[PDB]
Amino acid sequence: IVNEKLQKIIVVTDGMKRLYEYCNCKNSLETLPSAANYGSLLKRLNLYNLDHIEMNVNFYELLFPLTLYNDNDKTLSHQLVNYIFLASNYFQNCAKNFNYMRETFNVFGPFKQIDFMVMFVIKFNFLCDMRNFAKLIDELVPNKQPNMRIHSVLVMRDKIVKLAFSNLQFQTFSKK
Amino acid sequence: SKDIVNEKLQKIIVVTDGMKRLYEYCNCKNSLETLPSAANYGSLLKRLNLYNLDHIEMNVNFYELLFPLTLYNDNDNSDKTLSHQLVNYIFLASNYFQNCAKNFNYMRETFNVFGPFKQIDFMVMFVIKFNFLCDMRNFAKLIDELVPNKQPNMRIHSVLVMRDKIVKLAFSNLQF
Amino acid sequence: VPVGMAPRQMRVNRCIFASIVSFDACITYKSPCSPDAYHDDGWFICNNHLIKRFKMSKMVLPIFDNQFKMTIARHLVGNKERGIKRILIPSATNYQDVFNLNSMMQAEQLIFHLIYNNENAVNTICDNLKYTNTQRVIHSVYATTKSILDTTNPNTFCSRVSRDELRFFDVTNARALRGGAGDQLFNNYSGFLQNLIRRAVAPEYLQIDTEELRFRNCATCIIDETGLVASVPDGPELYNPIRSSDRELDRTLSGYEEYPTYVPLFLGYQIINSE
Amino acid sequence: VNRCIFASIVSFDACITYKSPCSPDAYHDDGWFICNNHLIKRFKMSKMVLPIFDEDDNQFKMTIARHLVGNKERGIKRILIPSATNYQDVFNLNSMMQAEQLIFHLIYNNENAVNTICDNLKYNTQRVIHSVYATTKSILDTTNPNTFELRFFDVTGAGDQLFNNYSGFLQNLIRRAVAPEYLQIDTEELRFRNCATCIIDETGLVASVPDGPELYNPITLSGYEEYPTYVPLFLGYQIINSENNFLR
Ligand SMILES: [Zn+2]
Ligand SMILES: [Zn+2]
Repeated sequence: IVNEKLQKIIVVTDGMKRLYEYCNCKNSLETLPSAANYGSLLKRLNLYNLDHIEMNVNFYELLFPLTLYNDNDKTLSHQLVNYIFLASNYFQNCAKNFNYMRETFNVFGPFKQIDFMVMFVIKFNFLCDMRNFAKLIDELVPNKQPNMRIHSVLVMRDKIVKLAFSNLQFQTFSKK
Repeated sequence: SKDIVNEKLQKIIVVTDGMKRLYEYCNCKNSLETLPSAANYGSLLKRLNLYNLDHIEMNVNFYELLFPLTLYNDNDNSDKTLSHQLVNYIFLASNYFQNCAKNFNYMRETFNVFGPFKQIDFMVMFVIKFNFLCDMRNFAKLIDELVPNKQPNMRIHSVLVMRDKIVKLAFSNLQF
Repeated sequence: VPVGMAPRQMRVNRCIFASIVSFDACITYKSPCSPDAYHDDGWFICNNHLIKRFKMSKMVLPIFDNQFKMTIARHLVGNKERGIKRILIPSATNYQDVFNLNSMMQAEQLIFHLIYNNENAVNTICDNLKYTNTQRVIHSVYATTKSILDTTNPNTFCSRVSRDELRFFDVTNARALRGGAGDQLFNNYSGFLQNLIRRAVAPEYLQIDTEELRFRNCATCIIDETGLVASVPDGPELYNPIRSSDRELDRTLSGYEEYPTYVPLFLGYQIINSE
Repeated sequence: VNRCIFASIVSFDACITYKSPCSPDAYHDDGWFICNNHLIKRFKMSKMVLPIFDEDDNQFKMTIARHLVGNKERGIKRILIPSATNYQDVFNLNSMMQAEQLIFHLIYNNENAVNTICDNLKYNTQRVIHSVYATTKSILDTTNPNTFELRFFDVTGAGDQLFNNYSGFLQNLIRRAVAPEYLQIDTEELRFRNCATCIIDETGLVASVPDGPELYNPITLSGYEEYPTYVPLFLGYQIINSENNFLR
């Protein structure tokens, strides 16, 4: 299985949006998630305990399926790399200011699971942007037999994102 | 917060108890002594093949997976060898993950011999994680339910950070 | 009286426009070339030609204990400059418009055509220069320009240019939409053009394996269809005090390692790793 | 004759040390009230200036400081100028002399600690501390605007409010180091930076940037000049009033 991941990502994102009755993909983001946009999302999330929330995104594998698209034609060859760097910077800022993000979201109706809420909104906004990009590139055909040489950039940015999440996790844990 | 982390610990115990019989594996005799072998999972691999296994993460959140254990009544001031045992456990877990990542291909041929199916790329990781979680359950059995609401330990947190950085880098290096 | 020993080896001028010579054997000409052209550096254009044509001046950015000094150029576009004036380096689709080829030496016109391909104009010029000595000048100019172009030619081998680096100077502005295409046009850009862009424009960030060094938190120039544009991405242009080429407070303020007033070129991430 | 804050530290005691660690630029009667050594060792900054242009023949050496903070510093290590709420925390009050502790207490409005230290030191020490008071308060009053140009640090006003919260000497230091990304020259607005190099917040001045990672700032092209790699301080929007080329 080297291609089912993309369609399963689409399906699981749709199912999660259904489960939490929220599909606000309209508010595409490039600076920082905010309660100004995701306050109702916080309220919806409070309905169900957010135990299944991870302190990382698995950047590389997460974005790997997007490479499958055929770009023989280039459009994807550069738009995808743009997206990779954008995601890298977005996660950098999110992890760097997670405390600021969580104080803000908590100020919006403090939640016992505030950290879960902030992480989930980060994940959800990223998934919305990713699905918008996937629609932008829905014309291209995903398939295996890859040879990119930009997945090396993907690996590098994934390492950077993992280190950022690592510092974030260390802060959260060490602060009791 | 760390109360949610205690909830995470109890949840992982109960959820291991749950899936070890929902899928009736409990390969609970194995440990992190060295690289696992398909010879101890043949039938378990057959049962795994009954399900699509792409719903798995290439990287391991070694941080969040092991942090809950750090919460224990170290204030008893009776068994500091318990904390040292935890340090040994975390370090050996990091080594186990690092070796699994380094020789992931080797395990790929192993499980090619054992159940040559496309899902082997996920079966290897599932075996790794499941054996690890059985070891976690055994470690939980060894330790006592002395989990406090909150507990700071700089040394343990630092060890976690430095070992998991290597772990995450190794997992990220799994290109394809 | 006369003295001579044997043929001698001397320096080499590395700027393309050094090959500019009047097509006249009876009327001598000497191109104005900066002595920097005689440095075995990536720069295949001398500071004089660079400033004269692309409105750019050479500069060095000494990044460091592990000091690896790297090349960089800087703006010479005035603050009030607009439109075509802002195109720091024209593209093949507009270089004819930006450069008044009609008012310059025909050798220079041929050189610029070679840089921007335009093989049709190149052939027209060669035919005109052949059907009229002038063939010798054809040979000299075209051979030198083509030699330099093939040397740059990043999309080949045997050229000593590609370092397997993956600099993305089309990196998103972080507020534009799904776009960029600067590197698409770069792919289309001539080899000398691409190498000039690489040398002149330093990356915003330097990525080394798992290390990212930040040098400019906002790009100073952009790449678009017209080519390299000396425009601030976010609107209001930076002030550029053009000084040359083309009081008591200060006396009180003795030397304090005064910061330069220039605007170097920052754009993109430069990716290099051990793999 | 020179000028240097913390150079007024006279050997009031016979306790720890003193050698007058003052950079020679203290003799330079610039707009600063602190010299290079003290600036570097108490705010991680280096004095610098900047000319502008000869279009109107101004070329004024605009005052500015250099970041001495790398991209790995966090929190306190990244704070350049602390607020009155955090200066005590960032500064090792137990390391510096009680004279410098008094200077910090005065400049940050901690007269309670000032009097506490005075009373403790009383047991020639009192008169020497009074001399320190005289010098420090003279400097503070000189910097204080309250006596006989819309340099917004927020517009490019919470930031301006924080700057105002700073003392006269501290406000002078902030305005001398920081350089607005925008400067109006009496009805002609000029942009000099497309981005900021520092941020003013509740904790005080921080060598940070609006977004992304921290600017990298560490401690054979021989035939070409060099461009400095360090990061100067940049923040705000200043407007010059109805005044001529006031080279005075
Ligand atoms: Zn020349
Ligand atoms: Zn001094």
